[PDB]
Amino acid sequence: SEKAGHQTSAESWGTGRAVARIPRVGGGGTGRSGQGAFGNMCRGGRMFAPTK
Amino acid sequence: ARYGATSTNPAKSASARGSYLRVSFKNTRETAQAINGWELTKAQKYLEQVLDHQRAIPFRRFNSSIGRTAQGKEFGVTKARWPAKSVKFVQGLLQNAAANAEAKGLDATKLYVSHIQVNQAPKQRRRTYRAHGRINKYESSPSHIELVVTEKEEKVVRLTSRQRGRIAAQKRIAA
Amino acid sequence: RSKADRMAKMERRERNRHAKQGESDRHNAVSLSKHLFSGKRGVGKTDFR
Amino acid sequence: QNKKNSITTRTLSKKRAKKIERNLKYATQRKLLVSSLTLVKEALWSVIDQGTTLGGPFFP
Amino acid sequence: AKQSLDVSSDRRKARKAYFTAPSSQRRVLLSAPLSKELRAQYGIKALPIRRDDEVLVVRGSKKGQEGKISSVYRLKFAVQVDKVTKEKVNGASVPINLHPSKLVITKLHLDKDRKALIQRKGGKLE
RNA sequence: AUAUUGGCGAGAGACCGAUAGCGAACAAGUACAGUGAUGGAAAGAUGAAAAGAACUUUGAAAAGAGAGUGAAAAAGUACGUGAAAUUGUUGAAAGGGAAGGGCAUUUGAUCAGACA
RNA sequence: GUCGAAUUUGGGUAUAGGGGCGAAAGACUAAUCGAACCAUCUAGUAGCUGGUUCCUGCCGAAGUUUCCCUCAGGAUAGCAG
RNA sequence: CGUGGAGGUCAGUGACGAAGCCUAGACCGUAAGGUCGGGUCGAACGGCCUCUAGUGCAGAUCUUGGUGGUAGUAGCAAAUAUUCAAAUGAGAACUUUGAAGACUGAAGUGGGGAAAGGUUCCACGUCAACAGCAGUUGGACGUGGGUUAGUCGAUCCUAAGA
Ligand SMILES: [Mg+2]
Ligand SMILES: [Mg+2]
Ligand SMILES: [Mg+2]
Ligand SMILES: [Mg+2]
Ligand SMILES: [Mg+2]
Ligand SMILES: [Mg+2]
Ligand SMILES: [Mg+2]
Ligand SMILES: [Mg+2]
Ligand SMILES: [Mg+2]
Ligand SMILES: [Mg+2]
Ligand SMILES: [Mg+2]
Ligand SMILES: [Mg+2]
Ligand SMILES: [Mg+2]
Ligand SMILES: [Mg+2]
Ligand SMILES: [Mg+2]
Ligand SMILES: [Mg+2]
Ligand SMILES: [Mg+2]
Ligand SMILES: [Mg+2]
Repeated sequence: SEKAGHQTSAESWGTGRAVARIPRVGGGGTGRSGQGAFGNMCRGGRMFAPTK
Repeated sequence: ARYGATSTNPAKSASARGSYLRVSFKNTRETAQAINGWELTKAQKYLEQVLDHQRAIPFRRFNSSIGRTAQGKEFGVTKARWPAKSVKFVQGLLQNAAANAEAKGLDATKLYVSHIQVNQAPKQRRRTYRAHGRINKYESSPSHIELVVTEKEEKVVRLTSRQRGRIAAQKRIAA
Repeated sequence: RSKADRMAKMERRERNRHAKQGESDRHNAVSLSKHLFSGKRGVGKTDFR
Repeated sequence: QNKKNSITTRTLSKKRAKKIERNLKYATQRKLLVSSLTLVKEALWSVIDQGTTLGGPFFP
Repeated sequence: AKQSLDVSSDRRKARKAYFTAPSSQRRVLLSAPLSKELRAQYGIKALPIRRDDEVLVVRGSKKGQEGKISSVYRLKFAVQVDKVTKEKVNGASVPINLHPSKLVITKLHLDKDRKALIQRKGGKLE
């Protein structure tokens, strides 16, 4: 699916935050918040060069 | 079933176990090691004396920043304690093992703790709230305990031709 | 009745190990807190004392 | 050793013992070639498988 | 090999249809073959199983046993015979779940609808 | 004649195989969070059949030991298999302010081939 | 410090983001203000930093030349196939 | 050299045990790797000729999950304070009653309400989890009971406003 791994509202926390600069899920109150996103090395993210 | 170690000739042995016991793993290991190899009745009397604070359990591995006592001189150590909860759990398992041996018909006066083993049960995970709105773990480390008591019960040499000749010559020289 | 009671008691064990106050205790923790992992403290106003 | 009849960690499972017995039967064949409730229910099933005159013409 | 475009060879679809089949479809799915004598008598091979017919077990550990169908448990895809049980020490008896394809019907429960079904399948009763 | 990532009904694949594939294979847009717009998880596998361990015994009890069911309990509703990190017990060994590695041999333990 | 008024305060109501409100501190506007929060365009943009997954055999370099006015960014000659 | 899938072939391997995993055992390759034995396991899988790709990890303050040393360590030291006997109970520093010592000191640690919460109120039963010790106790768990208006409010009126 062309939308796989992209239906996520996430943003990077910036440099110098003692964590990796991968975009992270916002919001709160759930285990999803703060997890990495959008990257091919991230669980639940988008694969590298998706098949067409 | 499936103990860490079993006894050959199981008709002269008895076993007891307790799983997911909410007691300190480190203190329980120290108590079990203090009891390992002893006679059953002597071990039970020793545990009663430990509860009465007449003797102590020597702490050998999990013993950083522990106070010093004179009751460790019996075992040649400086650090010993009196873990009441661990002693009570081990006493319960010893009593169960003695009951199992009596039901099997074994002689109670010849029983000795031939095996005792403490393992880490899955941890109980409470959590605590800390400053600046933090959440930190607060975990109990439960123990799996098992023990087995047992009744106490009471070369071709090839030589070279030279060696054979030397032995034959010595035999001829002697009587 | 006893069989159903044993089934419920066996089912309860995982939430008991997680130390839930009951079936209604479903608090969820985030993976990371941004106010704890968003710190670059200059010479000026801080976020906590 | 159990056929011939301290503390050890060497144990034999019943599954492996049954498999060894089965394989030994196979090898021996090659060498040669080269309930109270039931009883109660059965018993019950097998078991189940002038005159007199009182009073008279009046109302007591 | 199939030839129609309306039939599917998809394993996933076949398994889903089998496991979600309603009660009326499970009645047809739980069909049992007739015995040699009943086959010679009626001219038919298999019928859906029902409650008051006698069967013979031809497969499994209970092979050779006979009895009357105690129930047709369509929810668990099984039939229960009154004489085929498992006994415990405390007097408990648990029915053995048998599949009708592993049985053989030795005496049909006959009624008006049963005779109509046999005749429309091509039967020659009596 | 053309379009069709919505709806209804079908058939398929050199596609993915539970951290993959839709966020969701499961009471998933659920639980939970936010005043709100919105954000949004984790989570599949006993066994062919619950036959899910009757009964005795120790324990206040959870449970243990016998016994029993089952092909198997090295399948006990923590349930197919059951790796690593990390841990316990047993046995062997080394250790005077790190350990680990390479070349060579001694010692202890252990082991294959060739046995006409 | 102040403590009977430019006083303290509940509720209702009005003002909304290139806007409000400000006894003016670029203060405050839901722990967010040198530009509130939410979703989308969007996998926005790299002068830069970090990383980039099996083996063996054989061959194997480059700061040395001319130029775009000079930095930057490019062309060209040389060395290796 | 190795991995997922595809066409062909070995009428290939397999419940007398496929795949996987463990192994103080054995062999072949310079190596990538390949092969055999033993244990565990329980249903699928491989050699060769070719086709194909989401095909090989030690690093990215990498992602998700799990686990150590620290460590039985830091700590559980604000709000003056507890003690005796009996009962209950397997178990009592913490439950109940009695006996004592104290405290809030009417701007209360008292008696009611507004916002908010939604059954937390009360009875019976009851301890696996929670009450950072304990627990026979509880705002916990299980089953129920309980809120009665012509006069108290809403309902009606209008205020800034909508
Ligand atoms: Mg994905
Ligand atoms: Mg200290
Ligand atoms: Mg707070
Ligand atoms: Mg998923
Ligand atoms: Mg398992
Ligand atoms: Mg390990
Ligand atoms: Mg195998
Ligand atoms: Mg890749
Ligand atoms: Mg890694
Ligand atoms: Mg590297
Ligand atoms: Mg890291
Ligand atoms: Mg301390
Ligand atoms: Mg105090
Ligand atoms: Mg005072
Ligand atoms: Mg006073
Ligand atoms: Mg507590
Ligand atoms: Mg109350
Ligand atoms: Mg209640």
